[PDB]
Amino acid sequence: QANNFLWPFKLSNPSGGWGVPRKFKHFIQGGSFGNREEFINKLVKSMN
Amino acid sequence: VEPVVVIDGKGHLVGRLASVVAKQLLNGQKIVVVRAEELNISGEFFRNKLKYHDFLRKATAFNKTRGPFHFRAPSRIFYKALRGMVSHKTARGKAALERLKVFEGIPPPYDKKKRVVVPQALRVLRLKPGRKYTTLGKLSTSVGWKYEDVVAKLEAKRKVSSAEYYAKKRAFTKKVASANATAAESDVAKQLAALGY
Amino acid sequence: HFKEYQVIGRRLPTESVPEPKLFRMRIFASNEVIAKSRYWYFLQKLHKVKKASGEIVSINQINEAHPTKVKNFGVWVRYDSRSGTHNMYKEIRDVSRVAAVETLYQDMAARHRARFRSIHILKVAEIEKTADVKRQYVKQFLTKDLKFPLPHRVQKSTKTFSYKRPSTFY
Amino acid sequence: AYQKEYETAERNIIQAKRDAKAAGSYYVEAQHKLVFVVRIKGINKIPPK
Amino acid sequence: AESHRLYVKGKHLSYQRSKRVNNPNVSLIKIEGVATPQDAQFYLGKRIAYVYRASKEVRGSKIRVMWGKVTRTHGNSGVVRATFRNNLPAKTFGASVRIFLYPSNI
RNA sequence: UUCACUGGGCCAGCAUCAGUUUUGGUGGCAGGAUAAAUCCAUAGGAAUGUAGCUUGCCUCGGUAAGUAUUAUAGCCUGUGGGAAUACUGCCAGCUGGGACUGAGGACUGCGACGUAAGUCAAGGAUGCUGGCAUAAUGGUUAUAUGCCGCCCGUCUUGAAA
RNA sequence: AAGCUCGUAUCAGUUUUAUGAAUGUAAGAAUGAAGAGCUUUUAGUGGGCCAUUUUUGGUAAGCAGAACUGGCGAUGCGGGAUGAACCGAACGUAGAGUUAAGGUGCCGGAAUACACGCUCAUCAGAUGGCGCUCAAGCGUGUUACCUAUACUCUACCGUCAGGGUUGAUAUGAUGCCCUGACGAGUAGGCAGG
Repeated sequence: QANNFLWPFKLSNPSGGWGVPRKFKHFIQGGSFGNREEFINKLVKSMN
Repeated sequence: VEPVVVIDGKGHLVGRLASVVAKQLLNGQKIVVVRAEELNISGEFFRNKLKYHDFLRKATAFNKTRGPFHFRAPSRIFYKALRGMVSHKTARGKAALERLKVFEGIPPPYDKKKRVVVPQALRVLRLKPGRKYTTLGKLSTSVGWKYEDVVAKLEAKRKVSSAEYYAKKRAFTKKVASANATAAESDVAKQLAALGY
Repeated sequence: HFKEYQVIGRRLPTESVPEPKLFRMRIFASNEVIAKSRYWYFLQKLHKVKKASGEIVSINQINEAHPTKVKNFGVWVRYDSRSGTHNMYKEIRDVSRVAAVETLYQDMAARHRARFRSIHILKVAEIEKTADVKRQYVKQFLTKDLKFPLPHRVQKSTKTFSYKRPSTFY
Repeated sequence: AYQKEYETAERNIIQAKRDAKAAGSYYVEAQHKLVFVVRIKGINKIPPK
Repeated sequence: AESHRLYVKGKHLSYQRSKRVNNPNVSLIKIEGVATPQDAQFYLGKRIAYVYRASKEVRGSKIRVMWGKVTRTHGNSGVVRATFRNNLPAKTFGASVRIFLYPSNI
């Protein structure tokens, strides 16, 4: 109920950048996609 | 930072020098390269001699007299290496090249005037120790240019006329070094030193 | 840049199988998540498991003991290639375990074109007593009172125009 | 009440981790029960599934 | 006696551009003796003037001025973005541009 | 008719603000081997063996054979103690510099601050100041400069043709 | 397009458990969606090619055929020097900020950045040109920067959706408003001028 009440967030592109040269690889091998576990906080705060 | 910036090819690298001289023009920075002949490239001689002749066989078909005019004179050899990075067509260019002046040797009215060097384009600061590297001079000679001699001689003369100068000067600043050395220590001095001078 | 991680796993305990064998190994990685990912890849090579069947029990950093003492690291490495995989031993004179494995990865890329995915680090061990140094280029620095110059110094000019004609003495 | 609750939550995770190393055991941390998913690729050339 | 200069002199390089598109609104300015973005941070917000002779006399002077502001840095060299009221003529690519010391942070 | 007060636009500068964002300086914490180190001790060890001592040798005290565990340098490992400091993370911490925007139009509402009276950065910019009528400003045409722009329409074929 | 029941538990290019020989049926499973079904009728439409993944037939090779999902078709924009098939990105008009893909010697906006090594080639190499050799090449890592019509915020235009508004509103209630979302387009359809 609380999640569905919240509208899907509209984030800007990250303030610093994505870090990586190429975005579309897994995070485990120098990309952006997939699970990043804890570093998502660093990413979303720049995207905020 | 100086209306004109006379440069001295002597011990440089066609490409790098050029390039940097290029930018300097497109940004309104008059220039004047000298000693052109005593310029430098990279790689054995037999090299640049080829990577050129090829540029020689060029020429247009029907009318060889209307094609790639192969300039021998170094100054030019280099001037090309440059006009190659400068739209040299759109007025913005023409406006440049119009800001250049590559001489072979060092003729007046510059002889008498300071020069400099583009530390980011020195054989001795880019080429790994002991490693083949042309010297335009020969290169030009080998392919036409009929004066390497004149400049040559007609050069040494310039170095003289000067060398002699320096002396007079050096012999002059030998005094100053003393004038102050003595007039040094006093007061008025001390103070300065404190502030830094 | 790298960090060293101590990872342990035990293929989730089932009925009549209480507390399994706990496979311990030291992993070099840039961060915690990559260390976990590499750990599963090594478990599947040594034996028959999967990521879903097991659990990461504890993942802890291992700081280097004395990062002010110059050591001699003798590293064993297994790595994939264009041909079949093959074992290797190299020697690195360095400060820490982490800096040693770092310079190894750069050297492996330089001389063999092997990326991080291709390389398994078998075992990193110090060489305490000299004369166990099998390589020449490491033994090279172990002579008494090594005094050498660094001639022909490339001095970086921030400005584009110099007025002195740079004389590269040292 | 929530400020006190979050504080005591993280402190009990810290304390449990400290108690494991002291007792020579291993504390499993609580399985992460919430993710935040951010779209990374555009609208086009995406498969149906 | 010689120097009445209360401005740092810098050249007008180009417009903000890609390979194939240029925005003429934002001009790129090289400033003398500025090497980094950190040194350029001082010059942010300072008023710029491009001073030039014209043919016809307008207000008892044959000299006209375009005024503008530094907006932000541009790359690692100390090249600086700059928006004027009326954009600079593009004929001035490589022309001297006077960067003043007002308004002062210091 | 005596006077006193006052001027409406347009474009700007500054001030305090508000929404967005960029770039600094600075402080307090919380994690880890309750950082690891270093350092202060302590007990062993070997050396790329320091002082000393022993022996072949000019070149003035020499140079490799030993001796020796540090002596007229030190190092390494262990053991114990004492603080830090990076690193990761947090602050509903503080203090700046720059750009862009000012939408809306009596008052209602959510609030903060103040004992109250009120006031405020709280349901979207106000205040001050300057430039004017031979103005200020704004436009048209002519070309120049930087960048970009395949010849329109119909009809085919998988689109170019 | 309209009318009729409903506005729901009506479903979904999805995952999960359950039950059989990638694959069938159910859930008091998750996640999303207030956009569903029943009539009734009305335009346009019968082009392939390339690529992907399974095979089937195959000798010097190439490939030949079948099925499956995309790309172009009806589609601009940033990048790949230039381009039907690559890379990024689905477009109202602007202002500011941040990025993608690709790059930062110069032409060319952006580091002649930092760090570890390797490479001398008598037409190296990565080449679009000039040019390059402790590179402007190769392998790799670390940051910094450049910019699209992409994302974020704000204004503005219009469209759609929800709503306020009378003992009448300091403007034609077929007015005056308040809130949010959206914007490519050929054949064709509807509507306002």
